[PDB]
Amino acid sequence: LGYAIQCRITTEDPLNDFMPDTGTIIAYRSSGGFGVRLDAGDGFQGAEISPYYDSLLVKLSTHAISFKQAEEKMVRSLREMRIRGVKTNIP
Amino acid sequence: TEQDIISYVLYPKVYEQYIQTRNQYGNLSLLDTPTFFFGMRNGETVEIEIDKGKRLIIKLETISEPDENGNRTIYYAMNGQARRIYIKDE
Repeated sequence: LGYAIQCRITTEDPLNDFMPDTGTIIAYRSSGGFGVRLDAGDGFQGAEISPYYDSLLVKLSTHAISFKQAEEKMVRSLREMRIRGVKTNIP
Repeated sequence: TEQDIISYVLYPKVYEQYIQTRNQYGNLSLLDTPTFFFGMRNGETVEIEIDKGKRLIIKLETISEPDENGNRTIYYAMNGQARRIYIKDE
């Protein structure tokens, strides 16, 4: 029923061969929205990131009747995403 | 219970006051002694054992200045969750 898209937010910096960054998250604000799913892992308001696990801040997923409508749900939620303290693959 | 009953007969005021305190603050037995007598220090984290495999992870971040009511704001983090508690400064 319709289409669905997943992508994952990590502490990988695209400007540096996708190295997993280590540090404290000082600001975390996510999206939410109808047909948006945010499975959270390392990305929250407080505690820092250990270098010893596959980096996963938030798993993000969107869903609507058409691929284009689900894609425009995906960009919006990616644009609403705000993480400072570490680098992210969001751009 | 029966324990309640002779407890109150043995100790009227004292028992009543314990109930008053329990309603207000819950079961204090479980706090470690230093926390029971002194509370917590800024940036301190404390484990309270509740049951096997069950514990409270409380971190005290800071305490605010008394606002225009003498109410200070304590910024907490309980089990990975931002929390605010307002206390009358005596």
